[PDB]
Amino acid sequence: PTIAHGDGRRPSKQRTFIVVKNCHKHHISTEMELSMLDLEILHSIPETP
Amino acid sequence: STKSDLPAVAAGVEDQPRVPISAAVIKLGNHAVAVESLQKMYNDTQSPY
Repeated sequence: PTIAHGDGRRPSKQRTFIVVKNCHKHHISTEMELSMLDLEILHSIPETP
Repeated sequence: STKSDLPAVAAGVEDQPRVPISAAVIKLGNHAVAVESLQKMYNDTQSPY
């Protein structure tokens, strides 16, 4: 918005401007281990307690 | 007479209905006074208060 002025100067023009922002991107990375034996026995079928 | 003329002085000022208004007030001596700041509108328009 703008105010009206009464002085000798030319009237103040109404102002609408364009504001452009940028979107940042963040990446997150976590490392985890699993030993080969931990992954192997999943395929085997256990019967004895 | 002042009482006879008071309707002539207030040319429809007492007729208009009244509405509550938001403003801070203080009691100084016996006078109640309204105190406020208008800087919001002038800050919104980038004009000097």
